[PDB]
Amino acid sequence: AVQKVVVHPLVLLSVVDHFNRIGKVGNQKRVVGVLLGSWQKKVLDVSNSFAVPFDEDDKDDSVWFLDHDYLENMYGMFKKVNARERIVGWYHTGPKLHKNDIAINELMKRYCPNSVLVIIDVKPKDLGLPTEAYISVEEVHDDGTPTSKTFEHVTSEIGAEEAEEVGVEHLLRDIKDTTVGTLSQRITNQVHGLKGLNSKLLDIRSYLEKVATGKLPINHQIIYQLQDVFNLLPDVSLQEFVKAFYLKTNDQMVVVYLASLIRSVVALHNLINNKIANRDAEKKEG
Amino acid sequence: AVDTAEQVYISSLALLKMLKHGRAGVPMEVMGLMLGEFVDDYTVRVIDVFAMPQSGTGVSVEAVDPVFQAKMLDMLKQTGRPEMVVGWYHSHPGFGCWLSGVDINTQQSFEALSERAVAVVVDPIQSVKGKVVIDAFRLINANMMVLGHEPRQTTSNLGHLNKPSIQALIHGLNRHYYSITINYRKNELEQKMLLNLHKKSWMEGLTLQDYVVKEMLELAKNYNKAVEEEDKMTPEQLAIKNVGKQDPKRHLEEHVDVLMTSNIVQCLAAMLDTVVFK
Amino acid sequence: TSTRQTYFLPVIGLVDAEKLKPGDLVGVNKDSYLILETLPTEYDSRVKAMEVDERPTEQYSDI
Ligand SMILES: [Zn+2]
Repeated sequence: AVQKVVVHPLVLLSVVDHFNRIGKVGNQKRVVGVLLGSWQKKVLDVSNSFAVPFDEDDKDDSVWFLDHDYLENMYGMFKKVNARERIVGWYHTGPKLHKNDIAINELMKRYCPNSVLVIIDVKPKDLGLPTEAYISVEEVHDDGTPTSKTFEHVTSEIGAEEAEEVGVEHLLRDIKDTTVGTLSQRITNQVHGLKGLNSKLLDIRSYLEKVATGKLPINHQIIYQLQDVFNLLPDVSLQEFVKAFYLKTNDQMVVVYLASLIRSVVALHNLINNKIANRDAEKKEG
Repeated sequence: AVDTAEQVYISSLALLKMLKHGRAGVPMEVMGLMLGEFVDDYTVRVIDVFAMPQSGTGVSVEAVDPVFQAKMLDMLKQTGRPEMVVGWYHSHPGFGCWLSGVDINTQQSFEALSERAVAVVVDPIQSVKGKVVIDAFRLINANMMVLGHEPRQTTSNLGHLNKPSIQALIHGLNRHYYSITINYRKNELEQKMLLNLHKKSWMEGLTLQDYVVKEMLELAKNYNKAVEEEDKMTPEQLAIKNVGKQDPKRHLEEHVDVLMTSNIVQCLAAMLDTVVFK
Repeated sequence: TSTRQTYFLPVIGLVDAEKLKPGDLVGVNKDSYLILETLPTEYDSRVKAMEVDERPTEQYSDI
């Protein structure tokens, strides 16, 4: 079915520009619309969409309505201009999901066998690659609950297209690209420890909270399982590198050797040729 | 009577369907419609752009369905903003995006409907990322040849847009037409996330993910050694000697600075041992 | 295509493969390259019909 989704900045903006539409008139809830997907393969892609007036009451927390006269005839519009573009699901800006979201997908399953919902974010904050994606399946449960319909997270990734980077990538103009090979990889390293070890502390504090409160989630078992896959090397005191010690510097063996060999001859190219051309102009002029 | 140079405020949402709907018609030319509000004579804004059915038999003035707009405006009422129509646009991917013979026939028809009806063209081909490309024009009336034929006041917004002058046939259409200025009213809220969504997705996906060892340096040493002798024969070729050969010639680049950065790639990637671990 | 170019398109769409063995003369629209109907008959100009003769003014009794 649906494994991963591809969200373009163009269709994501179609949720963002509608945040100006109903944001000025208010009032409650969020921006919600129906998603037009482009499915060429198991990997899902999204090009365009259409935003529909939508509201969700608080009291009355289970009340939701799409406008389906907007959904029907406007489909024949986008279908007439683009035959490949069709509705794969819906979307909204979240930020989180209330329990009522179970009924939005099951209603529109007449349009698509499986409707994928995309939670987006109009204001970028944290922690990383934004928005979100969910898929609607039924896993029931191990405890014996009646059949449980819970949306499972779908990994979301941004993607590009020809001719769409004209105006999009133009307006920024302030970015330095990249530079690959010097700063590009090292800034990630400073962040790879930051973003790597912050979720380490956020989860290890919530995993300690388990014993305290919030149990379940037990989880189970996914938590410790892949944590023990992380445990191929801990790495703890001290590094257990006795076999990887001589191999540590042995990987730095040729990297330092070439860096010593290149800088020697690069100098011979830089130093000699500079002295030659310099004294040819300098002393022959005066 | 009084005519002042117009300034076009385009929304980042209206910029989407210009290139996107134009990409769907590639290679063939499409016909769209511009949506916006007329503030005054010297400024104009396009707040929305929508897609219209592409013509596989060629663009015509009847390609725009009036019941398509009448059903669209009604759907814009239940949508947040029901703004009145303004003008039209069309893609021209196959060439340098100039107004064709059909574009002038649909001018007097659209300029009768709406006052301005700015003619807007767009092309995918001229660039990819860092150029505005697109196009825009506005019909100056040929009946005005009796009157003064050189609008507009506040000139160089035209005059500067009259640069580069874009070859000949394009500005050959400057007879009976005059282009219009396109500036971006700030969407920067969306434009700030446009940079954040683009670069974060391009930074190692987590920034973590991405962060032929000696052999890649054995393949590099062929570029770091076997390339040296073909590079270091040139200073012996600079020795004539002396001097019958035409000079100067500079062979210093680009291999020297490439092997420099080649070590910059290999040194900081080897620092991943010291960086990631401890 | 008789222009000396050769193209690649899915099976028509409309008239199916029931007719016929590989032909010519069929109509197709501009660069869209879709064939609506398989059109007869053969070719060309005076090669198809050399001369059109109704009947002579004389009969076999004239000898
Ligand atoms: Zn045209």
